[PDB]
Amino acid sequence: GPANKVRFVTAASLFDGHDASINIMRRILQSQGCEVIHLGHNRSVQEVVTAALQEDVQGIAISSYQGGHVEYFKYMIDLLREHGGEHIQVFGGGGGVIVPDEIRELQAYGVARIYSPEDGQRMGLAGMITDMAQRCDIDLTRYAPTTLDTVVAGDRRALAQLITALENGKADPELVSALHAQAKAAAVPVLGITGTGGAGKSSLTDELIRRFRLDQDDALSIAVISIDPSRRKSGGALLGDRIRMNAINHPNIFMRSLATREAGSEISQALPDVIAACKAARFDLVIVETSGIGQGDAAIVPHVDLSLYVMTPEFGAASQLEKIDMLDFADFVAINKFDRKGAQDAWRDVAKQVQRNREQWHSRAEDMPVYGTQASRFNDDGVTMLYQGLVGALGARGMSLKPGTLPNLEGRISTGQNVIVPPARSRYLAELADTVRAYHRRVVAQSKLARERQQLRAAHDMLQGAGHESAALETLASERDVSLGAVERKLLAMWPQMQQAYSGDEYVVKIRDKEIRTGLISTTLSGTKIRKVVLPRFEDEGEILKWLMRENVPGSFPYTAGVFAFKREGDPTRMFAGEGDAFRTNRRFKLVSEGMEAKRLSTAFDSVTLYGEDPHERPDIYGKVGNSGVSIATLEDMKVLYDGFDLTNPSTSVSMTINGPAPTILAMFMNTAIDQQIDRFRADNGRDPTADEEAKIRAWVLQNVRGTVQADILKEDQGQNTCIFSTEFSLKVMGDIQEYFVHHQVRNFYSVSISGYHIAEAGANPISQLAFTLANGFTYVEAYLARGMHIDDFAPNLSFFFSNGMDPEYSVLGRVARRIWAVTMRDKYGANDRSQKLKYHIQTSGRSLHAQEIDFNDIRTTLQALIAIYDNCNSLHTNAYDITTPTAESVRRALAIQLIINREWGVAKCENPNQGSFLIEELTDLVEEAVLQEFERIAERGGVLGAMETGYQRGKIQEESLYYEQLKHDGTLPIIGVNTFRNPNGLARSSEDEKQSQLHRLTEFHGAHQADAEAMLARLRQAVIDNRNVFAVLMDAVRVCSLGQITHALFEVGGQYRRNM
Amino acid sequence: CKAARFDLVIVETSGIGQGDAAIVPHVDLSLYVMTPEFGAASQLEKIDMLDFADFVAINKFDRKGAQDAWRDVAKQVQRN
Amino acid sequence: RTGLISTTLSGTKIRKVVLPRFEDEGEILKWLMRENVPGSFPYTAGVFAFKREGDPTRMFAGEGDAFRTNRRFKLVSE
Repeated sequence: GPANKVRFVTAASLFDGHDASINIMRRILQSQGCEVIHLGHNRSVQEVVTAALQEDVQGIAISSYQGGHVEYFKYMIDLLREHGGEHIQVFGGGGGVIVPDEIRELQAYGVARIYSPEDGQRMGLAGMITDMAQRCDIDLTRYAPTTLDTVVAGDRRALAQLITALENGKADPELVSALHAQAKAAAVPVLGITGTGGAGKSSLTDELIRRFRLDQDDALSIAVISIDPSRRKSGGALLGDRIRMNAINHPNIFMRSLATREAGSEISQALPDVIAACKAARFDLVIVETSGIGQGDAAIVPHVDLSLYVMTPEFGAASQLEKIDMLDFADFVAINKFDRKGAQDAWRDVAKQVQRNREQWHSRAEDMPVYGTQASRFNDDGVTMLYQGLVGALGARGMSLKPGTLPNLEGRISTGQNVIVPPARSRYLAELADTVRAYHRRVVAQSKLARERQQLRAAHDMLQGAGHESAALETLASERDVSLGAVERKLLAMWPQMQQAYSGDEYVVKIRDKEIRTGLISTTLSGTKIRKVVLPRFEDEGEILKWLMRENVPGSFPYTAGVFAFKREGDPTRMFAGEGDAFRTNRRFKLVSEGMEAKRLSTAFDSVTLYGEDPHERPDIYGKVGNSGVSIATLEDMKVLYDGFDLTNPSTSVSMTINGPAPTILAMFMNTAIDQQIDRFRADNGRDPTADEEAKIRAWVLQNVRGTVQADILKEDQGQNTCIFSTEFSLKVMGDIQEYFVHHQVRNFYSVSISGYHIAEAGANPISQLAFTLANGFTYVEAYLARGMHIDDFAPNLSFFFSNGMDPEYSVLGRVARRIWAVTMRDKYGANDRSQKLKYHIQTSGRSLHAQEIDFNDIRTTLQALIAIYDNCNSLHTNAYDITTPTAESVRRALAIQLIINREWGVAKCENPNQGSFLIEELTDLVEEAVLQEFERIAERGGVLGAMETGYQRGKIQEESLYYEQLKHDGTLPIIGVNTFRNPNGLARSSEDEKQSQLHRLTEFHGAHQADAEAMLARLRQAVIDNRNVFAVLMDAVRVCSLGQITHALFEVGGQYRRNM
Repeated sequence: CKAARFDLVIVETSGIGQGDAAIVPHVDLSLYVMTPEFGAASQLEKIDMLDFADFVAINKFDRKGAQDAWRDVAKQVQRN
Repeated sequence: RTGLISTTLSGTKIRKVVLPRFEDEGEILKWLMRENVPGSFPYTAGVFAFKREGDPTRMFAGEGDAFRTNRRFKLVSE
């Protein structure tokens, strides 16, 4: 029970994906009656400190679930003691990450308060909350400014103390009326923004602020005040509107979040005084967001100079406008979230209604200053049109403003252009599932017809063999012969030869002009001859054809037995290695790639690079520099990293793991590949290669461009929820660079990486993982199809990665996926078979893999590998902790297992370990049906776009985790070594000097490009404004810009993700 | 209405806001009507009358997301 | 009466033994003559039609004199 209004802040550290615990914590806090401004996850320390200082909050709540917090705590304490934040309480708690030794270190350091897991369990959360709240009983009235110097200068701390005085009424009322007089002499613009809270008005304000920043060159002093209703029961409120604001990145731009603090009134009673304070604070513009509005309230309109109303297409009947007197006084009206149906009709109706109200029959209703807009889509045309209309109104309102530097885009309606998804394309998933059903139906029908024909045939033969002359038999047989389908009859016709061709001990293939004859006989120690693939030996043809249609031989559509007709011959020991600087990594490569014919390198990076984070003098990342991955600053670092390794060699394979800035790294890789050849030719000639030599190098690189990239932006959004770029724009860039590749006929490189590894590690049931992956891949196909690209051109290069768990579902799941994939390619699009064949990678179980009794987990992994061997996996992966070092002991065990599979298993010499079992096919079909059902469920939910928009997969993983953990705790789930058979008896760091050297290299790169930095910025902005294929611009910018600069520019353009959910 | 020996009395409220719950003490039971479109789920913290509505109805079940709306609102009132 | 349905974590119904669903009867008879259900002649699929339900910890134990062996059994067969 605080005497005053207490303000608290909860937030998560940078690079944090898990915030549900802090979410429930903040729920309890606001339930207690605490006013909290939460900033979500991955928030800059400087940004959070600035926000807290400008908002003048009383307490700070911290949840540190990822470690490394100590730097942030120390820096924040130093800054608070530096900027008068010692009296502002700071509280933290992050579970068991803080070791009790670390707890003692923090306590002796001088931390305000750290909550131990033992303390959290014993004392309880409510008691701690009450203790803190009663502890925050501090008087801020002594902090109120006594003079007018701070107010005139614009000290927003002084203005916040003034707001507190207004709340307490302790301000000198004569001084307040004098402030009103000063505002009357000032008269700076005040914009009233009216509409429902959280509808997207924050995104609109963010985009408009960004537009004004770019047009007027960051020259606007913007003061923002938000008033929100107070929960009459609790008395507190969560000021969750500043959180969506991200374009406030300017010291002279200020924002304040406030409550109504009135039991009956929905607005603050001192709001005009706040307006006068902002006007006298020498702010070039004041923007106000209203609270939850009713029907006939129009109190804010006379208190502001311009009125802006926010509306949505959903408003009920058109007669609901007959009761909105607020709209009778709204100077500007905008229809928010134009993505829903009927929006254009409603716009026409409202325009007609306004025309009737104003009796302006001589004017055009569509020309009225009311626009329909969709806030979620970036670069919205209606947003630019409304900004232009606002500029025109300000000119009409007599606003001395700098001339517009932006092109004058015409119109009044956002057209939804650059919409990757075709609006109608959507329910494609149900279409595909129905196609699968129809394929099954047709297969059954054809099998039945062919069986009937065969039965009639043999019956006639026996009867004609019995001597009886019956002409009805041949007529009836012919009735089925024409009924028999042509393609099936062709497949029916092929049975005798292939049956005989594979009956022998050796298969011969005269390929092109040469011949490929390979023996088919395998011999055991007892001398028994083993055919590698043995076919069913049935007599009746109906079931034969049914099998063939449903299950062909390997290498035959739909490649159910695998894509490759015969097993690959052969040690693809993947060389995954990377840490520290270039020198250590190159030494390690020399260790691994010493005298190796085929270079198969796998490259990992630190999250700082994986997040595209520029190295910074802030210690927040300093402990993370060179940790768990190589931090790259410039192209030369990569070129040195690739010194002495002939990447143009066809046996040289490199697999790098990054998703977001991956095109930038690929551009750098192209630079390195070209530079190697150019420098070699220059040394070979003692002269610079000419433009003809440049074109020759270009064509040669296009010929020999080979590589693998582990990029998947989507999966970060599914499990980390840390994505920063709009996935729409990211996939647009993906399409642009893919278009470059097609235009450049890139044929040997691989950049797409679709996986379920984090999906599987999330605890996702395999069926859902499969279905979601299929949806994502086919939506990618549609997007590329929405790009007007031939399906067959890029499908062969499309890649997949899977993780294999324990359930009996995993037994055939890969085969089912292969079977459905081919028919999806064939029926819907009919791309060439080379596109229809699937390539994939398989990973063992990681979710069931645990340090708790890993010894038996190894034997479980044996079972895991069993199926993938029977499933004939083309690529098997065993997870590496690279956390503890992935020691060579595990690799020794895994390679031993692989060799045992390859040789020691005689059953492995067969190539059809699963064909025949009725259990197998029944499991297959039931799994098929279940996957279809899930597809229909997601298709019925508004497609992948809606499922991601609302968080469908979030609920999926939540339910799966809850059910699994309940089975685990109940003991119903039997677990070896945990729930059963209990035991009767029972870190790489880089020197800071290396980081400083790399930082010096990067700054020298900046110093090499500081004079030409303006040219690079202009080039970037030219790429930005036209919304073209940026990679063309990126091809040269990478040579003159660091990746951190690129990310900064991408965030500056407005591509930053706003936590608006 | 009560003294007129009327067996059941029905009242339709006028325009409402976020926190006003004035009619609830003036009535024996409380009923609210809502629609599937709700913007963010945080707006439930704005509806103080939701903490006191004896009954709630989600009109126009036709729009998408209404079922997940049921799930989330049911969880929210469960926590309430 | 013994249930034939088995349930997995995903709730999938599993029949412990599933016969072929062939259409022709000749190959059906061929199989039945060559392979019957468990508990049917010639019991290729095992004598017991249904799997034994159950802890076969065989106590292999003997060494030394009678007294030491009996103490060992006391340890094992307590």
